[PDB]
Amino acid sequence: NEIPKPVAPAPDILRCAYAELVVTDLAKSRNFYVDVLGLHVSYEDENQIYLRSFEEFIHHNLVLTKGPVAALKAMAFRVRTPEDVDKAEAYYQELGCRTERRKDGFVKGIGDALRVEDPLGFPYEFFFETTHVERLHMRYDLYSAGELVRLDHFNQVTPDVPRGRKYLEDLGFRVTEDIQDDEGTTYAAWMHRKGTVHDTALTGGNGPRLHHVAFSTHEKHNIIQICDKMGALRISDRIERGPGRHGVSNAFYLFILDPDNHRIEIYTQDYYTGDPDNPTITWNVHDNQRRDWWGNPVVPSWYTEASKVLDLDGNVQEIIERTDDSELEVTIGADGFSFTRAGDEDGSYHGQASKGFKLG
Amino acid sequence: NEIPKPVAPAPDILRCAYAELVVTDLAKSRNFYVDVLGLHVSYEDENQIYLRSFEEFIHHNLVLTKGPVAALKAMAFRVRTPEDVDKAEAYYQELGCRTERRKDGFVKGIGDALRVEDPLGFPYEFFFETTHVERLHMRYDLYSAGELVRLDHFNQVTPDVPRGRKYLEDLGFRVTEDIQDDEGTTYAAWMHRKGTVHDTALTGGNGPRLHHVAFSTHEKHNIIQICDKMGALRISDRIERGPGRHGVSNAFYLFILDPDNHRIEIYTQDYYTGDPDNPTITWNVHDNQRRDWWGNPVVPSWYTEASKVLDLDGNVQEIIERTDDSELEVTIGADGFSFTRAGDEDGSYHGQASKGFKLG
Amino acid sequence: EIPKPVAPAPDILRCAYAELVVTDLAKSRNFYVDVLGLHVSYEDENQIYLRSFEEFIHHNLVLTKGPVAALKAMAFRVRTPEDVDKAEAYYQELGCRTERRKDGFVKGIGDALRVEDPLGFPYEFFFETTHVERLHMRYDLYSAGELVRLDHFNQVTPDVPRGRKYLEDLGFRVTEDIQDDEGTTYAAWMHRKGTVHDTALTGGNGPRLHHVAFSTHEKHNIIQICDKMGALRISDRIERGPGRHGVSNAFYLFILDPDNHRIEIYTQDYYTGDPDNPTITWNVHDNQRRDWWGNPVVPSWYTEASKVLDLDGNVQEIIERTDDSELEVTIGADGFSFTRAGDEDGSYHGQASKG
Amino acid sequence: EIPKPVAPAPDILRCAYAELVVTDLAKSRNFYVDVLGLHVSYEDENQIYLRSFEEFIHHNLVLTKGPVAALKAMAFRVRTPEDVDKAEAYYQELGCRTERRKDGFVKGIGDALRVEDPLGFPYEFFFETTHVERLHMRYDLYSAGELVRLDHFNQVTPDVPRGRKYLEDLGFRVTEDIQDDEGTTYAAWMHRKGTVHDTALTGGNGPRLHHVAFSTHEKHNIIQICDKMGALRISDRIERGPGRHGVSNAFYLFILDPDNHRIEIYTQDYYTGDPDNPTITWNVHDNQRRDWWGNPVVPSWYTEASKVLDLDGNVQEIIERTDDSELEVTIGADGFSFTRAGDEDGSYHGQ
Ligand SMILES: O=[N+]([O-])c1ccc(O)c(O)c1
Ligand SMILES: [Ca+2]
Ligand SMILES: [Cl-]
Ligand SMILES: [Cl-]
Ligand SMILES: [Cl-]
Ligand SMILES: [Fe+2]
Ligand SMILES: [Fe+2]
Ligand SMILES: [Fe+2]
Ligand SMILES: [Fe+2]
Repeated sequence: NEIPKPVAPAPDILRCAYAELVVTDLAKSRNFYVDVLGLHVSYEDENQIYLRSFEEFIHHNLVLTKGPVAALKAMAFRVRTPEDVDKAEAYYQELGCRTERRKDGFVKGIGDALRVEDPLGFPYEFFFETTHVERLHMRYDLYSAGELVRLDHFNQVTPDVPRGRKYLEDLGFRVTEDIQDDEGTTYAAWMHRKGTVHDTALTGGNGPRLHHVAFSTHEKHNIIQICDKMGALRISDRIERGPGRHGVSNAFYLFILDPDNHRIEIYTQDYYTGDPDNPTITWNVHDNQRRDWWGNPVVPSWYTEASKVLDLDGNVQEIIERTDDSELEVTIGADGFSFTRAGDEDGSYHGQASKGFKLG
Repeated sequence: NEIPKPVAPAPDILRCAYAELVVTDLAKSRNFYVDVLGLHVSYEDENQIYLRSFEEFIHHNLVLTKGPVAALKAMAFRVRTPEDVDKAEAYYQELGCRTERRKDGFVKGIGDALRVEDPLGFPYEFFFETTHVERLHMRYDLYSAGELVRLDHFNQVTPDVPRGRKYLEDLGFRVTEDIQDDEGTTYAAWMHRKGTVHDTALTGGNGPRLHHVAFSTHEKHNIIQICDKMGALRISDRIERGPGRHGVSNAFYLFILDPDNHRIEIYTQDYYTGDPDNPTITWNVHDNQRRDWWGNPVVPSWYTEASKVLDLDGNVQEIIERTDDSELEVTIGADGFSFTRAGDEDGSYHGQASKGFKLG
Repeated sequence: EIPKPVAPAPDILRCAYAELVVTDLAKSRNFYVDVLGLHVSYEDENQIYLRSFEEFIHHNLVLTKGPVAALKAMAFRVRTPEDVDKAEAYYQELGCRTERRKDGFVKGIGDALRVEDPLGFPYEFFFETTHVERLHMRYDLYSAGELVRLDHFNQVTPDVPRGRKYLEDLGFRVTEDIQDDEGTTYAAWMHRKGTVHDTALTGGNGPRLHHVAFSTHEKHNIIQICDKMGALRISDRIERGPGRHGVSNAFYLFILDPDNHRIEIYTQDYYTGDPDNPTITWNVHDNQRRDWWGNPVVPSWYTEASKVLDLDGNVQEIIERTDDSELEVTIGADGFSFTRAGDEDGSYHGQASKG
Repeated sequence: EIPKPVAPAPDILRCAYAELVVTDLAKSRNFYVDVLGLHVSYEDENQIYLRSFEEFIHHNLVLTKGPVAALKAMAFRVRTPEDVDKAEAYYQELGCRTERRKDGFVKGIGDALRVEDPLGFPYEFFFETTHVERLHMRYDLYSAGELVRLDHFNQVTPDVPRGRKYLEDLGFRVTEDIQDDEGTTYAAWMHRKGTVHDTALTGGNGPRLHHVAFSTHEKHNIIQICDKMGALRISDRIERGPGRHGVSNAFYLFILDPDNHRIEIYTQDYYTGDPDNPTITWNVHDNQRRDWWGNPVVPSWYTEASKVLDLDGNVQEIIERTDDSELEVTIGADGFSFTRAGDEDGSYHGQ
């Protein structure tokens, strides 16, 4: 059931800007995002913590909101002009989606804002107005050995990747890389507005669920330091996967888990995608260098676990099961297959993960 | 069973200096060590390749010798004076070990040298005299993104760790770190002469076998590049384990496999141990941060596979089975267990490896 | 003052390549390929086409053999084929000389417009380019000093506000500038692609080309370039740096090619893509504005820059700056700079910082 | 010349700590703790004891409040308790003033000998020291500019060959030096622990302490110290660097504390533990010998250094160097340097 291209013009989206995550214990979440990861507090009270990255000048990149059920409440994109908020509302209304408009914002430090239940069930926000804060980009007196410098992207789990992809393309996102097989299945797509590999991404699976939110560092040693610090804090069990080099995106990466199991990616040194004919890279799902370039196996939780998302009433969205083939199953499952070199039996894996492991 | 302390004085050992590895295909081995890893050729012909690291001034750190059976032929330590070669001879003769002395060396670029079949079955060489070569430490016109800068250590597999450790202490090696359990079994020990965490190390297992030879890089990004390069060359299947941060030694590391399955470790940034009361560190075998500080699982091959070693006639040394408990079995096997925090079931793993894998 | 055309500006994506005239193609090849590691897309006896590690367009740099070393063309890529028509109509309304070739001026570029712009610089605008193998994951080739992207140009021009207004009308947004308390502007940086700049204006006699800048992934890659140059015993071709910039916050290095074209190596500036991106103005006497660590700026950096050509290949006449000189006001005989505004301690009178 | 004693030399392991007199303890604390990130081992209203990230002995630096900023002692650890007795007999034979404190001079050091050595420097030798928590895996504490080890001292002394021979007799091995064709020695670097140096001699008016050096893991940690100093608007306290040294091949930075004591931050020199380690001699006119990239050495780096104290805490009188001056022969009015030997292109004359 293809999502039609509206007649109404798409809003001009600049970039991913922030996520609002509902968390169950505000103090525990603060310990993770401020004490462990070093994000900078823009505002806080007994109910919410507003955080930003080192180089950010808008009010925040992450809002932690206390609530009964941990979930993504909104993933927010900044648009180019005030008028683009109106455009977003018209566009989503033409799509038959539920929308909510608040002239003075949903969260502090954001002004006129539109939230929508998008066609894939995700809570998106579009805004232009935001309170500017001290840009900390040269505050080396504050700089952490693991400093998170920008918000980079979101990654969403959705059962039908082509359907979602076409809709995001009409919205103005361009696909930079994807993962497909030779039987017409798409397992994942990455798409951008700001000229990096992505602002959001679609990962095939039961959904809507939020896979992760990604922050960047300046250098690879910064990511190493986050791992090292987690070991010193004896929370290495909260390192889910990595560190590694991605095939898709070519970024150096790490995946960690917050106190409510919300997955955070730390990411650095992908490439420029701003030209409109940027070459789209398609990896085969059985290429064992596509997710980790070094061939390290992808732990099953990375495929199966992701966060709930909320509707505009704050209720959890029903999960719709994926019927397309599962990346987990076709790569590391019982009938799975992966290769190191296409066409070479040597360095290939049948019914198990790479590097001597099987599914727990 | 115990190896007695000789009345004869131990030779004053400076450091690990080089290994001679037998390889089956000299050209394939050359491609690995020179073209992939960037080691510097000090001499080569149809029978051997002599290689050194970027900062070395002695003739070589690695001799690849063509032969029918891939194996370690000699682990060589440089001694402080010519007279220390005589001391090595008298010492091992007193221990009842087979020795062979060549005034003009066993390999090119080494002078007066003593080889011995040591009490643990290993072929050790002791030498002072060596041909000095151009020290390439400032040849940044040659420096590669993955540059190997020193030889750091060897790691030996032997069935009875305390037996070997006592013997090495009498030779002057001082233990820096080890792995034990609460019931008094020793699994591994690291010991040094040169003021780093180790020059050699004992890993409990069937032996004698050579577990690995280790080279150092300047920085962590150099190790990352070796991984990246191996992905680009589509030989990621030869990255065995890593990259990571060690618990033991605190070094950043990587384990890769040469064309004959000889394991090479790349290592950086361990600490100073030269003071005589250098604090020893003992880790519990069930501590999942002891080998990889970030908790990443140790692939079973790392525990089970190691290179054959030769006797002085060039024949393979018979293997003696370990009877003490197996590290693999007590940690990642079906009956093993490991913990993130001592005493905490959260972040513990029972009958499987960390992060969600079981053994393949 | 340069008027704003009625005609719509072209939609400019980014700086894309420079064409440099060099006098000895072999010596230039040694510097750019052997020393700096750039990748050859094409070469013959007259020209070398080079690209950075992550590029997919044909080239980021063209070395063209010629009698007088100079900038021949600074090229920006535009969003669509129709934007090259928009560029042509725009520069015509501006009264500028233009030349358009449906098959390009250099190999690997198709339909292209070159202009002598209102400040005397040879701009090219194009969309069509021959795609080549993007080397971004070719870690088998990766150098310890690898140049990964083309980042920006920097232009010397006598009247900065005049130039700034023209580039703003063309769609560039000022991210950072350098001014004083007496109304003088000494420099401005401006962008299309969401980094600190795609081009920049440095106040001085002009038109001249100050430098062309390439990126590395990390700081250590820039350190390696310096280390390599020492090993090759060509450290005399390191002009300034390495350092941390104040303006841009990037880690940097300035080196000189065999014809004294200045190349900057640059890494890790910040995102400027939001339209209300806060502008940062530095005082010209702030000794942390160019080098954040207070290291002195050698006079050659201010005084030396490359000639630029018109569309016929002749050198552009240099027009003298009459506004105050950043050299003179900070490190000349009557210069001044401070470490902390209003503190005599750490200030410099009539001399450069650090002794 | 300084005669070799018949008494055996103490077996010196390494440079271990310096005691610096500072005039304003709180300002000094800001610098070494807040700016540089050193770790407190003990403090009171008169002294701050500080250590690096990987240290297990009590401290690498003692800041002592006093009227005149100076080096009070540069301390070397010896291998055994008996080596303190050896040091005492050795310096007594040399005719030096010595002072033995069986319970140490500063907290966390036990039996210790301080001497006014033959070059006028206050050396300490000790074995016993209170072990503290070794912070080497305390990544929860690790700074982006983390100082990981004490690496070396550098001493200004007028006659380098005289001092060199005295240090060699004590067991130090020279690794690198700077000379000219006329036979003058301008500087020498010498070690016990298997790095390029534990101490070094810079030709000049002395005794003065040129600097104390700490190590970082990587080059980016040094860059961060500079960046942090910029952010704190104290970039005027960056003296020289960052750079790559020629001698030592280390990546380096020189900064100045509140009393103008010079601190070097240093990383990635090479192994020198073999007894036949090849010695490297640079020509004083080679513009890549100090900074490999050919950046100029600011004259203050040659002319400024810290006072040193005698055992009564009074400042040691200075002896003027009579041998040729490295500043004068390279950057002075009749000085010169080269990039490539024999090439006027890339050479500097009177600048
Ligand atoms: O080359 N020099 O200027 C040097 C080399 C090493 C040092 O530790 C130093 O203080 C100076
Ligand atoms: Ca298929
Ligand atoms: Cl992935
Ligand atoms: Cl290990
Ligand atoms: Cl600048
Ligand atoms: Fe991601
Ligand atoms: Fe090892
Ligand atoms: Fe620039
Ligand atoms: Fe030094």
